[PDB]
Amino acid sequence: KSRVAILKANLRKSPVAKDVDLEFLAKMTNGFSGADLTEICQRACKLAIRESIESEIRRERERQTNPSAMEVEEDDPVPEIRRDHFEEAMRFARRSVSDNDIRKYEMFAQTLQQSRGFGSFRFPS
Amino acid sequence: EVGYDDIGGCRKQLAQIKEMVELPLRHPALFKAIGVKPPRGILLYGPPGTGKTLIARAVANETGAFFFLINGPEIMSKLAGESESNLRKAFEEAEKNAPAIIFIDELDAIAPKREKTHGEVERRIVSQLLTLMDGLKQRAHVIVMAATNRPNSIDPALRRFGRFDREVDIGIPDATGRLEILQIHTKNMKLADDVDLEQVANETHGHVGADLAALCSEAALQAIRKKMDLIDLEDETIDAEVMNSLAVTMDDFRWALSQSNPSALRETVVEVPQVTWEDIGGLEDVKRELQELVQYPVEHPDKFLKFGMTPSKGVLFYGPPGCGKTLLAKAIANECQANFISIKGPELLTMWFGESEANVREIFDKARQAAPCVLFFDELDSIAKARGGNIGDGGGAADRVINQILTEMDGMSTKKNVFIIGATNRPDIIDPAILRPGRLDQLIYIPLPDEKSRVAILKANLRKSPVAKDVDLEFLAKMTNGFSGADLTEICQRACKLAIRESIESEIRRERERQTNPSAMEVEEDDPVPEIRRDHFEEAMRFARRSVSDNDIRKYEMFAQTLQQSRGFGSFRFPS
Amino acid sequence: KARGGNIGDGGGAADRVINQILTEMDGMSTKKNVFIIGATNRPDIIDPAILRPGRLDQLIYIPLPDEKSRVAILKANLRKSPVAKDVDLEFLAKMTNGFSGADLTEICQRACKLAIRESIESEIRRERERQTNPSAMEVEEDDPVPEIRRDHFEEAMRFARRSVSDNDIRKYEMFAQTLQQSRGFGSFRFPS
Ligand SMILES: Cc1cc(OCc2nnc(SC3CCCC3)n2-c2cccnc2)ccc1-c1ccc(S(C)(=O)=O)cc1
Ligand SMILES: Cc1cc(OCc2nnc(SC3CCCC3)n2-c2cccnc2)ccc1-c1ccc(S(C)(=O)=O)cc1
Ligand SMILES: Nc1ncnc2c1ncn2[C@@H]1O[C@H](COP(=O)(O)OP(=O)(O)O)[C@@H](O)[C@H]1O
Repeated sequence: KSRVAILKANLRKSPVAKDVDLEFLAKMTNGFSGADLTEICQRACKLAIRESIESEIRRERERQTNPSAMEVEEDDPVPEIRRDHFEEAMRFARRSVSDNDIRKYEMFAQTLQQSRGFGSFRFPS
Repeated sequence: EVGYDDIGGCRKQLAQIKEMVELPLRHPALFKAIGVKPPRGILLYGPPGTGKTLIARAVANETGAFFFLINGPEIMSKLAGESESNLRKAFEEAEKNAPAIIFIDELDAIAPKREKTHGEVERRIVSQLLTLMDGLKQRAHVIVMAATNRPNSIDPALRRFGRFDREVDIGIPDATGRLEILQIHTKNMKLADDVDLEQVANETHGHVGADLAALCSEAALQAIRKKMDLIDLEDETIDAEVMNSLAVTMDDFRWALSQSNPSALRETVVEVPQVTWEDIGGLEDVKRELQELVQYPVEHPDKFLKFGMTPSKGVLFYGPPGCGKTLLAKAIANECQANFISIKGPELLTMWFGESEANVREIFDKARQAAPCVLFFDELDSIAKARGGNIGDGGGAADRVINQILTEMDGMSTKKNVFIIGATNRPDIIDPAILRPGRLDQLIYIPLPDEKSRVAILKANLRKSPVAKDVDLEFLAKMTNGFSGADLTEICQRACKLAIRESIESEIRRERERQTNPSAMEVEEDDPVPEIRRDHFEEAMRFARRSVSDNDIRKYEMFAQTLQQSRGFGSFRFPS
Repeated sequence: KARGGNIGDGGGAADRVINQILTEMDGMSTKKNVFIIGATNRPDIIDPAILRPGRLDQLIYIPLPDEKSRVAILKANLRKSPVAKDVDLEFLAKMTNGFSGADLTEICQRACKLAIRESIESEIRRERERQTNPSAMEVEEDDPVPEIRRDHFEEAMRFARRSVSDNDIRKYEMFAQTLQQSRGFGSFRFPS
């Protein structure tokens, strides 16, 4: 749930198509940190931007050769981050936090734990 | 009388003996007009109780040769100075009934001298037996077959040319042969319909033909004790119909198997593995490479000979633990239908601690005899780990056991059939000499199973267990991002354990109800949990764990790219 | 431990005896009846091969006895000895915050020893008393200490000690959480 919330927060500004199931992406990210999810979202946005710039440019380059040649239709080749962009991003998905240093954090949390044997403590009735 | 039907086990050395002995015996007149030397002596060796004497008797009966049995201790028990007369008379009598077969059971008693050769009279017996055996004037067709537990137990001069020039290792029967032995030993007891002899055969690993007969007899005796004793109606001869009314049930066989104590479980097993490529879900590049290296030289030896290329006879699997290297080796052996010998790490460690590396010579000889074979050295890095790995001993990577293995491999390749497969979870510490040409040079990396591979592994682990169709396996495999084969097996085992505990607890409570509140009409609702459900798998996965950390996978990736094909030839083009 | 534990020998954890045990276990399971149980106070130094599947894989952690467990241990140790009903055992078990089973056994043994010494000394003096001053009528009052009393247990507990320090319990807790079932699957649900 925290991963889903982080993904939603990162992608709020970016225009994301409703077809992309963000919950599936969050659940597939087994142990990604918030930084890793932000990196994946940034990579997806970068992929979308590169595709949009290349497609619009290559269309304009061909169109500019003949003056007024093709129709004046106002096409948006990529108007939202698509699913393929999210697969493109996940291909480079990385686990920043190794399980050994998570082991160390849980170790320090255990050492900070309130010892043992006082759970059943009860005042005499 | 006894024949090939009586000889069970289908161990495929009886066929070799047949091919050996028909023409010398089945067509004796043929050798009279053709100048050829037949097999003067055949040494059948193997664990006791494997039917060597039975095999010899069956061959003698099926070929018509006069069978003569010279019991080892029968002559040895005779008085000194007249036992030699017994041996000489036995050979003369066998000579008279040409063609004849002389079987020397327990040959390791008449000529046990391994150059130690204690005593005086036994030296006379061994020398006179040598004179007789070498004294066969190639006239008539007497074939001398002898039985011995191991080839090295008998006097070496008996192993020399013309005395016993060819040896056959009958060996322990396998599951298929154990089943056939059970069938032959269970043919007049009117076996019950419930008992199939297949489950017993699979659970009968470690038994020999004598062990199988003893287990069958024990099951029959349990059946006789359970019934027909309560009635206590007995006479001089039990009625045939009354005794036939009983049927040996599966429970009796199960108890007998529990009370078996097989007479040589420790003996090494030479068996065609039953594992198949289906058990491993993937490794297509690895599967094809293994198929090439092993299968191609034999399936198409002519094409290998045409290009003048000698195929590599060694492959070293490296990868994280639990990924299926042993299973892959078994599968490759199964595809080629070649015998599989597995030398696990404990055996190597025992040879190293005991400073007894001559066992490597014995292991290689055994692999050579059972050709085609896939000699697999599982977890070959065990000795290096035992000596260290980070600092280790002051010396280098060389050790006694690996050196002996290298010597045997260098002296190998002559056989053209034995194929060495090595598996190691620590490629960094493995001795470099192991990877030199002529050794296990073809390094194959086994990576963690993929999603599809994980699905296949889960299916293979859960094939026997009753799994409800509701529980989706593809979802579980995909969910496990980096679980190893061992981890998936642990998850499946834990799910099965949870299901078993729940079923036991539930039926136990349900039985209390019947006992606490006796119902007027008995109507069992069957099993409350007949198959493994989604909740069992969810609880089991709750405890799922990744045994293999990503750092050790990183080290394996390093070594893999430590076998890097350069970085400047990728575009090599010939000048044209 | 004999080979070390902190630095040890230059070689790894493998040794002759453990290797033979592993070989026998690998060649075992055929019997279907023998069950191998292993106990170790130093799980960190145990050979990892011992824990591989087909070996002693099921690791079970035995923690220090709880208050109820401590009461049961005290009762078992004192079942044979004559213990006066006055001495409350639940209070003693609860008082022992972290005593091990061995520590409780030592406390019980010390209390019994104190009672035995007191009884011996007392009856010995009482015998002097008849020998020194022969009484006209013999009337033995029986045993001056027939059962273990509160004072004996208080004196014994005065010497009670905790054999097991909290640092070694911390190491065992570390290993226990070193067999940690991950941290991402706790909510695994099938798709439905
Ligand atoms: C023709 C040939 C066959 C061979 O052996 C084939 C073989 N048979 N059973 C087996 S074993 C069994 C199979 C499954 C499990 C193991 N093999 C075998 C050989 C190598 C690797 N794997 C198997 C060797 C070497 C040669 C040759 C190559 C070049 C030349 S020239 C002078 O340059 O023109 C002369 C000779
Ligand atoms: C049925 C079975 C019983 C067994 O053995 C039971 C047993 N008897 N005495 C003992 S020992 C004694 C008990 C107290 C002290 C020790 N045991 C035993 C076995 C294991 C662990 N603890 C005890 C093994 C294995 C199996 C089977 C499981 C699956 C399949 S299939 C092809 O997948 O359908 C085939 C066979
Ligand atoms: N494959 C088999 N088929 C039928 N009987 C067998 C088989 N294997 C072993 N036996 C039993 O083994 C018994 C004695 O073993 P034997 O043939 O003398 O071998 P060995 O001399 O090595 O001990 C025989 O009485 C026979 O019943």
